[PDB]
Amino acid sequence: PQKSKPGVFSFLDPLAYEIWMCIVFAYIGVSVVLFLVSRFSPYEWHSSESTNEFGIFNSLWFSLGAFMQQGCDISPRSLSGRIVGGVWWFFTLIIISSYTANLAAFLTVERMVTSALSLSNVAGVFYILVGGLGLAMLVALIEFCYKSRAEAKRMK
Amino acid sequence: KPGVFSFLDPLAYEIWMCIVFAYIGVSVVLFLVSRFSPYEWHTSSESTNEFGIFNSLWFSLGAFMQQGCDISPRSLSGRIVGGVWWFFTLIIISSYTANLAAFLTVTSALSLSNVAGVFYILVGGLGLAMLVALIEFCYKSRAEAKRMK
Amino acid sequence: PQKSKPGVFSFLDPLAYEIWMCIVFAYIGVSVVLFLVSRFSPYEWHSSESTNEFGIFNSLWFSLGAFMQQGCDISPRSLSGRIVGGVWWFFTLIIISSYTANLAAFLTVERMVTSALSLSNVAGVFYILVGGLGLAMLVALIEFCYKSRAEAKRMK
Amino acid sequence: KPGVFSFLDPLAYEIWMCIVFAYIGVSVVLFLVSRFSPYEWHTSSESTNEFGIFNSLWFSLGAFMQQGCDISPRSLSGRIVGGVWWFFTLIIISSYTANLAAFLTVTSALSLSNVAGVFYILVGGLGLAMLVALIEFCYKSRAEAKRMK
Amino acid sequence: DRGVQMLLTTVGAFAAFSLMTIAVGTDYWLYSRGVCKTEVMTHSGLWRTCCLEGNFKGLCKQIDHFPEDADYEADTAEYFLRAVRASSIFPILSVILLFMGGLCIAASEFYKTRHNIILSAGIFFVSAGLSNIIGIIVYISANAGNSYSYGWSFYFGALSFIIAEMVGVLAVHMFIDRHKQLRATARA
Amino acid sequence: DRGVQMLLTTVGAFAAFSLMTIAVGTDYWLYSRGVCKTEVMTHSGLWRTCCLEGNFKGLCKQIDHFPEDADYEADTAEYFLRAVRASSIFPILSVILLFMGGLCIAASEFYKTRHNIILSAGIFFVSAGLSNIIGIIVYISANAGNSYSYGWSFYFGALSFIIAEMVGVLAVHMFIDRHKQLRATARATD
Amino acid sequence: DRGVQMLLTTVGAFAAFSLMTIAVGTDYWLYSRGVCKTEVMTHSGLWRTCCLEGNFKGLCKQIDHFPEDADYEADTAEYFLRAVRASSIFPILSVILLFMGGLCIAASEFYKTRHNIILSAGIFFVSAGLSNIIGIIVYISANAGNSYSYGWSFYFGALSFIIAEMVGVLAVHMFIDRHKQLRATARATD
Amino acid sequence: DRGVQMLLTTVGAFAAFSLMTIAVGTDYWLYSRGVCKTEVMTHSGLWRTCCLEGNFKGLCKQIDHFPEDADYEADTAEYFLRAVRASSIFPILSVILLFMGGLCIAASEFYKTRHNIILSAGIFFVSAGLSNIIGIIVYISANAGNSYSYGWSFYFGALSFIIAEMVGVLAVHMFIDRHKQLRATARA
Ligand SMILES: [Cl-]
Ligand SMILES: [Cl-]
Ligand SMILES: [Cl-]
Ligand SMILES: [Cl-]
Repeated sequence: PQKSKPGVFSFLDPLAYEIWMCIVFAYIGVSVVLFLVSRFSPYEWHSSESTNEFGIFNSLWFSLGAFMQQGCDISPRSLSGRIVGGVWWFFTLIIISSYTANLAAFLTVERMVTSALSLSNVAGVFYILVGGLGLAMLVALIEFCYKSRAEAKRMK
Repeated sequence: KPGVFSFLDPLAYEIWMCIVFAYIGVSVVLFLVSRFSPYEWHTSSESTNEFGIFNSLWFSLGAFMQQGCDISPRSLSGRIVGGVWWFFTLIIISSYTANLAAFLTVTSALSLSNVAGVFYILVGGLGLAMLVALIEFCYKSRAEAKRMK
Repeated sequence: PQKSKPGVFSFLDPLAYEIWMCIVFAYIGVSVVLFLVSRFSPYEWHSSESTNEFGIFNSLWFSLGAFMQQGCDISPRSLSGRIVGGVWWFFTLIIISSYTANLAAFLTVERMVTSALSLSNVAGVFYILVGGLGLAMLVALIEFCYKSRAEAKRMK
Repeated sequence: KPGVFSFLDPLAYEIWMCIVFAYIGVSVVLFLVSRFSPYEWHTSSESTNEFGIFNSLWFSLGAFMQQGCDISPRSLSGRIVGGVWWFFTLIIISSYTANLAAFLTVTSALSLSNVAGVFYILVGGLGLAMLVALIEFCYKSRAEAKRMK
Repeated sequence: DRGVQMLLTTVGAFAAFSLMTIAVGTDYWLYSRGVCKTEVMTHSGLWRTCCLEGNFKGLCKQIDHFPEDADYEADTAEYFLRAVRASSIFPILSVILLFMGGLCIAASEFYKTRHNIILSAGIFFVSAGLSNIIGIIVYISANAGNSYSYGWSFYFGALSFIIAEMVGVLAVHMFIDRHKQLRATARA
Repeated sequence: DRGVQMLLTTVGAFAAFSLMTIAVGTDYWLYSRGVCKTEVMTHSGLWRTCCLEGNFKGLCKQIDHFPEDADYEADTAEYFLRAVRASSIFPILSVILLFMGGLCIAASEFYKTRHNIILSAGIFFVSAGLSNIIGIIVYISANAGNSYSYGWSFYFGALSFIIAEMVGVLAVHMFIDRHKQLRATARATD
Repeated sequence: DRGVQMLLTTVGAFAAFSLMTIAVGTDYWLYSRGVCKTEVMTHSGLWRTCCLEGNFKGLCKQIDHFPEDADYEADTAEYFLRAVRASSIFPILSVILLFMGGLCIAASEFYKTRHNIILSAGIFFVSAGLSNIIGIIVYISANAGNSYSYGWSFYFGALSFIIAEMVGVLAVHMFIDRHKQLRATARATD
Repeated sequence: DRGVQMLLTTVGAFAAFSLMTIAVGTDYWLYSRGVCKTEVMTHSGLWRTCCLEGNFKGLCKQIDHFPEDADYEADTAEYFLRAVRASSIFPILSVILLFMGGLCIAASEFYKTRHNIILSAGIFFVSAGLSNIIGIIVYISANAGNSYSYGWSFYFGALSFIIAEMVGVLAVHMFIDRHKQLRATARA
């Protein structure tokens, strides 16, 4: 009989789980196709460096930035890469608009099983952010330790 | 009964067609005011800017898509074009977003059946880009083959 | 008794005219202050070129881009310029959110003196776009004619 | 009776405080993971990236304000920080915009009395920036004077 | 090639001119329900509307550009829009600019020394496309003053706009190439 | 690292092909209430639905891919979607493209001189992943046209998509490395 | 072009100062219905409201800067706003800053060696424009606290702000040019 | 200056440690209306809540972290949240990390050759700030499970988080400078 507060992951509520899974799949596919059409041709290569910066890691970064409405320091310059980028931009426009239409209403749904947003409605976002910061620190420290071991091997 | 392309509902069909025409016109005018003057070329010579027709189209698309690009007009006429296109984009995109928010509030989660059309468009674009890249690679390979003989 | 359709400049309806005039004044002031704090100091100068690109025209361009949610190819790097940029960013966020909250509703108000948006509701935006394109063409042609006259004077 | 700073109403005060704390923490972590390693410095030496603490704060502010900046992290840890901050920013800004639309839809045009507070904040920021620039100029002038004697 | 570019520019200019001339003088801009004498399916244009069925089929009635019965006069903006739509000033202006651009292209071949003729033709084509855009917006907006479909004359105008923009791009490219060749000769 | 990359590409291609084939063949795509006799908990795939628990356990019935009466074909989009779902053209196309990529990998291992075969394999794997995406979207949309869950065949297909994309990336990297080595050797010999 | 810049700066500074002084002094800021007896159409400024047309034309009454009864001293924000509006601190501060900038320009025209005076004039002009912005916002907000329109004193103040910003830009440009010439001469003499 | 930077790092570390130790140990985290015996204004902390007025002034009561009368048990998420809030794991963990950072700073003060200790201290301070953020969020969220105000212990914790972040930045800067000097001496 008690009212059910929305979960700690309530920011995913506006879209169905199938939409989220297909979004992840589309992001992976777009990044892979961007890398493919940017780097496969030997005529795009000049030791030898490519004419563009769109490797697989950079392609994933560009696609993630485009979906987050942020942007990076690089942008596709060829016809095929720009086709990929433009269709990804259109997809992002539609999906982000649909998601953010009613996010605040979705975050405060009380289920039977206007007002300001409370911190309990975004505590999950905050938890994910702190976890990401901690994981980034862990990765950086692991890389530093590995490089120190490699330097020790070089000096021995 | 909304269709696969029901995400185009908030704007009428005439608005979409005129949007395409306006994008084409702004891109052409940007290229024209950027490249026509012989005094914008320095010493084939090189232009003082990167706003060819293809890059102008890319700039206009990036501006309308709320993404941006790697170049920006520097001259007065090019910046007038860019500013008026920015104003147009802000108004049109804001109106589309507000009308879509109204359309979706006629709290139920959106289902995949409402965005399947945009997914189809995305995959078709990816296939088209791959096809264009493969055709370009084949043409370059044929050019190299005839160069070697 | 006939219902009066919204005017051709109905995109200004969501904000009062006083807000619009104050927005113009704030934009001018921010551009001027950005140029001042970026270019006044002789220790920011290296014939002699400044360490930054924030002249008055470029400052106006940066401020317009920031208010238009677009951006440009330059960004302030000093502490003073970044304070101006950040406070202008906060201003832009608040004002643009308030403006775009109910734009679609404001564009289709029938006054006695959910449907798709019609083209007549945005014909004014289209008119302003075409006028701007024509004015840009006129300015470019005038500049070309002036430079041709100057070249002829140099030859003679 | 909405106040002068009523544009902060859609979010609670604790959310704003935690937003400031999160911005500070993300900027510090970005600087740390970008600059701590001696192997990211090449030959005072120069770093392979531009992500000092001041630039990290600027990048974080630009990301949260939907404006961007002139730099972007390139390493794995820096990009993890940037991606999680992008996700946080998207969620928080979208929620603020949606709740602001709900607050404003309690069609009457907005009056200047509802945004005078943001105008005051803007003018105060402009004054503070001018003061900081003038103080820096005076300090550099004093340094030049003592250098010339 | 210069010859290929000139041929494409001339062919596109002529095609755009023909398409817009047919558009401005044809009665198939819109399909809707109405009356062809003084509700049945009718095909309409800029100047005349004719029904497709019934005893009155094939008879056209001049469009009531200033209806004093259904709206009994209106504000200044509505009357201004009605006057612009009735005059069809922007479609005819686009036709005129396309014709002038074609004339400039033709005259430039016999005046190869003159360089600003190509630039003027490109400006004319771009302006013709812009006038096309304004005319389309005016027509659609005035139609609003329950199911309708646009005819092939409307899409003829759309294709004419696209072709005019392409031909303007080609003309500006030719201007750029000619000035590049002049600069190269100056260097030599 | 070329041998390790070859082995990883071969193993991943085989894994993706096998997962996609198993997902297409099996009928644990969806868990939902229904009947397998021409309301009980049933598990259904792309072709058949079968009842779990209850009294008619083990009974499998072919899915009626064209439900509802009056056969309204006014909207051609819905009929097109039903035809695409019934044919399962996109999952089978993904299987075929995965097999073609594996065949290209094997032929390149046998030839080891023609570099375009590796490019063809990578293209085939990327296209197989895209076809998998389209098939997943079509299947979910057709189901949309009552608590339910997805079985292990659906997640096998998802993992097949992921692995196919990874193998395509690896194959493109191998093509790039081969051309880079060719260019370096040409520079050295000159 | 230095003399032209000097003349433009002086003329613009004088114009902005005069416009702001006239706007502060005059009472055609707002056209609204009201009374001037210590409902008819009236025109009011920062200090007075005066009746036009009607029978009591020409009568001017001091604005009651603290209206409404019960004197609700609960929120300090409303009292602060009313105090700022009544004092007109920001328009008068803009006038004072414009006068200070003009004085700096005049002193610079005499010394012609101390470059820091021109920077001071530019700073004064920019700050005067900012004070004008703040005063306009405060005035409109206090009015908000019935069709109305703004008189020519309001637009005189707006034009004064615009001209003050232009003159500040010009003065900063002059300071930059002076330092650039100083640096170039120092380079030449070395 | 290296001495100035070391003094600032040590002073900030000690100040943050003291501020957060007082925060975790005082009874002024929150002001609200409640009962401190067995609806009057009361001041609350992490463990106890005293009333500031009335007949029961000065009597603190242990906070009911698991109330079975006004909530009568809840779901897994609520139980986990209230367990985290009751344990106060994140504030105490922030205290511990600040203490270990100070210990590392002192150790490096009497171990000048070892360089990774400064990096460890900076990592400890950054982690202490992150733990501060998590603890603040947990406390505020658990308070939700009609007018209230936060006391000076809460703002003591907030300023401790800020100071910890600043000291971590200073420590990383010292580490960078030390490695810069090392590589500069290696170059020479
Ligand atoms: Cl007609
Ligand atoms: Cl099956
Ligand atoms: Cl007055
Ligand atoms: Cl306590």
